[PDB]
Amino acid sequence: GCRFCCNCCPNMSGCGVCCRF
Repeated sequence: GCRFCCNCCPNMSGCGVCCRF
């Protein structure tokens, strides 16, 4: 159960996997 996000950490100019909502 995870979702793609484009603002989790100030070290990636794109999107990553997010599991906290």
